[PDB]
Amino acid sequence: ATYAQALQSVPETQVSQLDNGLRVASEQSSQPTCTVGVWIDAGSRYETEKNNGAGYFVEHLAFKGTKNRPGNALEKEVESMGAHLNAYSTREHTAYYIKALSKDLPKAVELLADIVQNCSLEDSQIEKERDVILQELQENDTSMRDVVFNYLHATAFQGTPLAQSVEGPSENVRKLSRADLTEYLSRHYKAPRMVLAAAGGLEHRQLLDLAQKHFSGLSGTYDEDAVPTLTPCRFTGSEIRHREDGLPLAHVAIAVEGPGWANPDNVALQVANAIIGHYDCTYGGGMHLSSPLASVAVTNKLCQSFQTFNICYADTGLLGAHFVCDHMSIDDMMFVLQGQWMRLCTSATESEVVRGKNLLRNALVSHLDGTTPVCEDIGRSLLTYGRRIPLAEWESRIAEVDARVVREVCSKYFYDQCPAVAGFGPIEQLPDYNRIRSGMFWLR
Amino acid sequence: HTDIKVPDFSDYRRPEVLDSTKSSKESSEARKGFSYLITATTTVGVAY
Amino acid sequence: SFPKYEPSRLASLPTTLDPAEYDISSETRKAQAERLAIRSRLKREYQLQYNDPSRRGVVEDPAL
Amino acid sequence: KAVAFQNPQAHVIENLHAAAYRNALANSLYCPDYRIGKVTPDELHDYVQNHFTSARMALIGLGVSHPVLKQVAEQFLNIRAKAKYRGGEIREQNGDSLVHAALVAESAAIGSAEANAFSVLQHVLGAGPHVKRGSNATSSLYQAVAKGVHQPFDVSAFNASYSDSGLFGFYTISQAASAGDVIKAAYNQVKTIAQGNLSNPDVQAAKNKLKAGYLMSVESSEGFLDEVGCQALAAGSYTPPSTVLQQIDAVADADVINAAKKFVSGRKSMAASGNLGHTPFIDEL
Amino acid sequence: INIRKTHPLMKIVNNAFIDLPAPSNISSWWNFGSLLGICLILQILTGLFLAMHYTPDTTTAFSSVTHICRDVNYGWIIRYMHANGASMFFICLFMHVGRGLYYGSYTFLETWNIGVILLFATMATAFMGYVLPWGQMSFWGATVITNLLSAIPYIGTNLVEWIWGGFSVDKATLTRFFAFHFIFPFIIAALAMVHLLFLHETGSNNPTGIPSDTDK
Amino acid sequence: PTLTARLYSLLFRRTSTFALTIVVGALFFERAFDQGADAIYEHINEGKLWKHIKHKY
Ligand code: HEM
Ligand code: HEM
Repeated sequence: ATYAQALQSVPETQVSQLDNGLRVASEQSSQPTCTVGVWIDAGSRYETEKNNGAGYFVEHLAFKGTKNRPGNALEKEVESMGAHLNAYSTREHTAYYIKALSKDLPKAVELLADIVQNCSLEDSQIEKERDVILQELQENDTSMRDVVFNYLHATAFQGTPLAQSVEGPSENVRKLSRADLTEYLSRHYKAPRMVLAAAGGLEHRQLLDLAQKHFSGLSGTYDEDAVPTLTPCRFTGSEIRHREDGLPLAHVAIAVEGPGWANPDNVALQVANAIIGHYDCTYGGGMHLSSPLASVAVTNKLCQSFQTFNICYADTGLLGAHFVCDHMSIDDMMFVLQGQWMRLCTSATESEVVRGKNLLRNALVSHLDGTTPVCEDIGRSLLTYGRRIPLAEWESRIAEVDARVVREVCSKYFYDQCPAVAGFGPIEQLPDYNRIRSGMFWLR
Repeated sequence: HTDIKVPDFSDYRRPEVLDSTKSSKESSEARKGFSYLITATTTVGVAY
Repeated sequence: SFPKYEPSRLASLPTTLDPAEYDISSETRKAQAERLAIRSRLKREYQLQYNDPSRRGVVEDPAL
Repeated sequence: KAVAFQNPQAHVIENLHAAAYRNALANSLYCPDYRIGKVTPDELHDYVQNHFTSARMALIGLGVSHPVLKQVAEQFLNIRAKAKYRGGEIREQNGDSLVHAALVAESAAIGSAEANAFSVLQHVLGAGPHVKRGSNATSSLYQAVAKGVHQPFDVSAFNASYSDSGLFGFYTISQAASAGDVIKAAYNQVKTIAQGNLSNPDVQAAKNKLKAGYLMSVESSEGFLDEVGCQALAAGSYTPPSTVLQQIDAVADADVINAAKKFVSGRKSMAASGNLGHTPFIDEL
Repeated sequence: INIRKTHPLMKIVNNAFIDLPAPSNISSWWNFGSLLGICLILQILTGLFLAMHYTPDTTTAFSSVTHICRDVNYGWIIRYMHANGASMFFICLFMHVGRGLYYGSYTFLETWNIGVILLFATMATAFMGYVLPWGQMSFWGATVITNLLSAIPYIGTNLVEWIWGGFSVDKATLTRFFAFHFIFPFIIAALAMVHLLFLHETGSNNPTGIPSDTDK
Repeated sequence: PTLTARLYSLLFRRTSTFALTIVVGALFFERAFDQGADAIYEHINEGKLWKHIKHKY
């Protein structure tokens, strides 16, 4: 019992500041399994046109040999102690992390330091990995949901560098030199911006001392003060439609403005997307789901799937919906989705907000379990928010939100906004832009 | 497929939205109000 | 706190709030280095043909 | 059924299980192709009244207290074979430019040090790539075929443990007209491993691999739930994971080479699928 | 889902006037169908108020039209609007005919036949309404055109005696023409719906004549 | 331009508020515009109508 009192039984993340400027943070939790990770603010947003896709290429060549343990000895030690190496990169973040055991922590931090600060590139490496990325683009031209997200960011952040792709275009990939790689490595693998964070059964002193013995000596000064700095860009609102009829299903992504990070409208719109949420076509209780979009869509056989969702970047983002449906069903699914949005805008009752609170709490707690997602929580917390936000804070911000504030926020950020439609597939029936906009503001 | 870039609409954009670096939140109400005010004056004339 | 200083054909945009001066890429460092080099060489040619004690006439700028 | 089986590996594993045993373990999880729209609820009633008895059930609680659980169990829940090996193969000519070949003998049931020997053996042989975009410096099968064939391929070992029987083997994805080389190279590697050419630090490395995998299946409460429940039904007695690892690394390569010697000694079964123009049958091996 | 595709009136209207897939490059000349429709319903309205203020007899006709143009207020603009609305009707009508001849839209066969039936109907309506004011030009145009109908031998003479209602242009001819100038535009409106029916079935026409079913 | 933005925030956000806005606007401009139109029509003659010489008799 006493769910709030049980939420006070959650440990706190120690935050400390290595003398290079490096943010280190640890959550000593109650398990023999540890996750140690590095989160780096070097996405794709910090790039030129000619450095497009350099970061993806770096992440490929992050694990392929260094000046210290050349060639494959990195991987050999990983498979020696049975380490579990993993990495990902987004448009705004880039992370390398390691799932391992409570006792190999000095050797794992040695591995991670040799990944980051001593990455070295070679000619056989650059040629072979250029061939590898040509294989990966040519075999992920057909990853359809990825193509839809590419189109959505490209059409909603036109002109600004946020519309660049994570891999870069092909004609910036097949001609990169090592010099531009070294420039990117030099200009974005810097000490103060990045976070070393561990989550598991280990004390903060051990982590601080190992970071002192290895991360003393990466960086701290730029190449003649060529400081990368954010620009709060502009959300255009448009549609790009890729008519390609030889495909079985059609994908639609509809999106509007992102609220940002530090505003609490972040949390309230996450409550609205808890109400709307996601349906996939493989459920039980299909005729009786509480989510009204999925209830109408199942009973009238509209869509294969939807996820109705949030994405935030620095002072911006895409608040939106994705749905996949058959080429003779797009219009009515579209109509019911705008109907759900406007019903939340003007006629938000109380019980549906209570259901949103239940869904958001359960999704938040279920997302924050397992050592590695909690370490990713801490990494994105100390990057964006600049602190590990506690979950009693999330309890406070949930309890400080009722039906009135929800319909206020959705009247602000949805009602008669200029959307962005990225449609891919057989979408000749997908309605024209003016009737989407006329479906936004509704007279009735 | 990643080489899908938009051709730039700098010939067509409004003077508030020619800046591809300033945010378009505080530029929204005036632009939408001006379009809707032209629709309103049209509706006034038709109703007369 | 401020409507961010719309420019004109008369009101110059001052040195401070560009805001292009804070996105220093390596290309701007390269351009500022070469621009200083051009100004260096032109002041060198000018100063040597400016301080000649035998030089009676004017220095005869090709720019003008 | 269509949504689940759109991954090829579900069809491959199911055709291997339909090739595995001669009996009820060859039945799918999924409904078969023709029964969709033919079965009645009376089998469902009878199936619940003869298999969902109180004598067959494990109730696990996390986040609860003990006596609440015990009382609601005592108020509501007081309401009341021997599969044989088969031998053979199943070929699934389908044509996706991806030869999927799983090659499996019969190994051991759950809960034996023999089964632990098979597990440390398959981590010696090959498993999931521990490095993202990796090159598998330790998976010796991948070593032998990367020595052999310079193509897109992927080789991984395979354990299907059961309460009574078990399956050991491996699983290979390759191109169409290059699969015979891959299967022969990997099988000659398994031969020269089962000869006895397997060393002690490799044994310790695989011990640490299996210890890592077993501690990392039970990180969250879900895998913890999975382990505890499958134990408490499979055995009726909880065991801490630390002493499980102690019982694991108590073994040596004695049982490992004995069990790999059983596998090369074992009468093979297999399942292949895809464009199979150059596929070894059994006899080419 | 949506009342706009469940309610059966709105099924026909939503597949006629809302979600109608016209091609994308319509020029100025395809407005004239809607203009003919609007001219027609304005004709019907102005004629209705005219029919409320009019006494049709050869003794009384010009007296009554004068009475409308003086005493019943705004009836002067009702009269003038009916006359010049017939004028703008025929200007828009020859533009619509000329468009259909010009851009090769005359391939749509039974639409085009329905068109020619509509053209004769408008000509008959305009003729009879122009008889109606019962003035000098009215009278002699009437006598000329009726004996032009009598030019056909052996039945057409008796046919003209029949459509007279008399042996000359009499009061009976005046009320026959009043009744038909009333009742024909309703037939024109219904056949306009038939014209639009066949057009929605067969498909519209772009300016370039290209089969334009890719850019609706 | 914010005067048009605050006009959007006051009178163009809601539907029935927009309708009542154009009601009040059409009525007041109807009154004042008919006054101005009759003023222009008398200004363009100033000596020809019946009203001024009917009251100066
Ligand atoms: C069914 C609806 C209509 C009614 C009830 C109607 C009624 C009348 C009446 C009472 C008149 C005599 C008024 C006058 O001539 O000063 C008239 C005149 C006339 N009508 Fe119609 N009319 C109708 C539709 C049309 C249509 C569709 C046309 C063709 C566009 C048309 C063409 C004329 C013409 C040309 C005149 C003679 C105008 C004149 O000489 O002043 N009418 N109509
Ligand atoms: C009673 C008068 C008539 C009316 C009210 C009328 C009305 C219309 C309307 C509303 C359209 C559709 C316009 C569009 O889609 O842009 C149309 C189309 C058409 N009409 Fe008529 N019509 C009339 C007489 C005629 C006549 C006499 C002809 C010639 C025989 C004709 C031939 C056509 C053709 C060919 C089209 C197709 C336009 C295209 O897609 O190019 N109509 N009409």
